[PDB]
Formats: sequence, C-alpha cells, structure tokens
Amino acid sequence: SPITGLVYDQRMMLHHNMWDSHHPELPQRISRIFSRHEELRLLSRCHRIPARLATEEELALCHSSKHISIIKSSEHMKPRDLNRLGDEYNSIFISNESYTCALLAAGSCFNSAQAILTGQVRNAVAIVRPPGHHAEKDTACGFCFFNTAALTARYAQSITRESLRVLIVDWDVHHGNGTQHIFEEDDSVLYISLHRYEDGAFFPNSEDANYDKVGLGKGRGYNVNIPWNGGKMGDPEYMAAFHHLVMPIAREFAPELVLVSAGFDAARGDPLGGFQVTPEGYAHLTHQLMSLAAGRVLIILEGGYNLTSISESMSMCTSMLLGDSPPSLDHLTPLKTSATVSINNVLRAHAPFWSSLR
Ligand SMILES: O=C(NO)c1ccc(CC(=O)N(CCO)c2ccccc2)cc1
Ligand SMILES: [K+]
Ligand SMILES: [K+]
Ligand SMILES: [Zn+2]
Repeated sequence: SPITGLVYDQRMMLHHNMWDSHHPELPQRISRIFSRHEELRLLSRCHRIPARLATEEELALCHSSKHISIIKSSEHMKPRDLNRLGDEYNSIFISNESYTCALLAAGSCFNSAQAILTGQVRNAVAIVRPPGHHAEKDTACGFCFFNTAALTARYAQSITRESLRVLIVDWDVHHGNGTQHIFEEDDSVLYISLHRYEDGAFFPNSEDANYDKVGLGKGRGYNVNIPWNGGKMGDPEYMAAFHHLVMPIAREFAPELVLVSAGFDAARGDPLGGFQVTPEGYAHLTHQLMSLAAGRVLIILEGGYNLTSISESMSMCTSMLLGDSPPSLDHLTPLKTSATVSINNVLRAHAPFWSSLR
C-alpha cells in the first residue's frame, strides 16, 4: 500500500497569542508548511486524510480529568481570565480557540495512525499545531496543551492490541518531558529524544533530560535521552547519534509503528534552537526511520519557528516518505568532542539494556 497520507486543517490556525501577534509559535507555521507542500507538488502526490476532533475519552488515555476540564473551560473565558490562566503555566498562552485546535491536532493524528495501521496508507505526515511533547498528564507547558504524540501511541494500541510496540523518536531541539514521563514505566513504548541540554540549563531546564534517566521498573531501558552540551550541533552529530544509538536500539526493539515528534527548531535559521541541522539532514533521518516497522511511520509537527526553515525541512521529510531518493549530504566533519562525550555517555548508560550496542 505504497501511499503517503497527509493531514492538515486550517482551523488549527485559530489558536493565537492575543497580546503578541508576533509570538514565535505563529498560526502561519502550519499554513506556510502546507503551501510549500503545494508548490513542490508533494501534496498532490499524497492521500489526503481528514482531520477530526479528539474526544474527551481519548484525551483521558494520557491526561487527568482535572487537566482536561481546566483547558476545556478556557473556551468560554474573557480575555483577562485567559491571561491569568495562561500565567499559571510555564510558557503558555491561551485563546478561546486553543482547546479546539488542541483537539484537532490530536484527532488529526489519530486518523493518520488509523490509516497506517489498517493499511490504507504506508506512512503519513501531520501538519498540526499547537505542539504536544512538553504537555504532561496533569499540566500544560511550553506551548503544549495535550501530548499529541503520547495520545497517538495509546490510541494506536487501543485500536490494535495493548502490547503494540510503538517507537517515539523526538528530534525537536527540546526534551519532550511530558512524553518521557507518560511512558517512563512502560516497556511497550520506546521513547528516544535528542535535545539541547547544556547541563540542565536549556528549556525545560530539568535533569530529567539527562542520559542517566533510562526508565523505571519494567520501563528500564525504554527511555533513551541523548543530551547535547557545548553549543551548536549539526548534521554530523545527528547522523552519528542515529548510527551509534537510535537505529541499533530501534532495530533491537522491533517497533510496529514509528511516531516522530518532529520539531524543526534544531534547524539552521531557528533562533530558539541555535543548531544547524539542514533540510537534507532531516531527509536522511526520515529515510533511516523508514527502514523500521515495515515502513509504518507518522511524522508529527512539534516546534520549529523559522517559517522558511520548517517549510523546507518538513517538505524534505514528506518527499522521503513518498519514496524519493535521499539528497546528497555534504562532507560530514569529525564530531565536536562534546558530541562524542554525549554519545559515549548514552552508550555506557544503555549497554546493560541493549545487547546490540557496541
Ligand atoms: O516548544 C518549544 N520549542 O519547540 C518551546 C517551548 C518553550 C519555550 C520557552 C523558552 O524557552 N524561553 C526561554 C528562551 O530563552 C522563554 C521565553 C519567553 C518567556 C518564557 C520562556 C520555547 C520553545
Ligand atoms: K527532542
Ligand atoms: K518508555
Ligand atoms: Zn522545541
């Protein structure tokens, strides 16, 4: 079924910051990504998957009733009360349409996972906002209300079987604290994150993101953090992390579905990330993941704030999903010594759990 699905809905643009029309998490992130897909004739090659609202019962797969009800209630708030509610969270703005856009983003991803798991398509891309991976069971954080990726893994298990093996690869420049916590005790969902860490000083500013956090109880080994220290990283570092860590661990895990928390704020041009991963870089990461899970890959937009960088990067990913050949990747410099230390720290930490690690 060599078809690639694409899901996008303009209604997700309604979510906005009422006090700063220029806030980085712009409604125009998704519309510019979508337009580039059109221009490059990628959209027309895809099977268009309908967006939908997630239900409250689906939200409850990962989130508490209290958290759901609080975010639901913002739908009817006056502007000053929205400001106050948003200030109760770390790095959140809320509008009357926020709840609905968050529901659309999750339901769009559920329909995509269903299309893949029932064989209607091989793989899919979801152009959605607001993002999800900083969201926790009981709280909103870092522009995220509900954890779209976490929900989707659980949704997928719910329409297949409880023990469906799901891999979540999170290449957003920030650590997905919410995703790690939701599955920390879980051995059916393998969470792998690459992220700027700087010894805990980079958002979300927690030692939860370090390499030594390997999972808990039966989930021991099923949480893989690859923290970057010492400034700018690029294609050389990310390709080396995939070669030595991500792809060997993923092959041993043998996932049946791969979800990508695909933020593009590690891209060159992005002020919030400060890294230099190129669009060709992201193409190669995507292409490697396609060798897993009989090709069952869902790419889900997280962060990424340079409108041109994210449009070109995510388009490049969809092109790989569609079966185009990978672009030339420039002379991969020897790694920064810092990156080498990071990769060796993860290798040492995970040697007890993954026999295939050399
Ligand atoms: O999802 C994200 N990036 O993909 C993301 C999540 C959270 C942030 C916040 C964040 O990182 N910062 C600090 C920037 O140096 C911040 C800025 C202004 C006000 C409050 C905090 C930035 C990005
Ligand atoms: K990440
Ligand atoms: K896990
Ligand atoms: Zn991010």
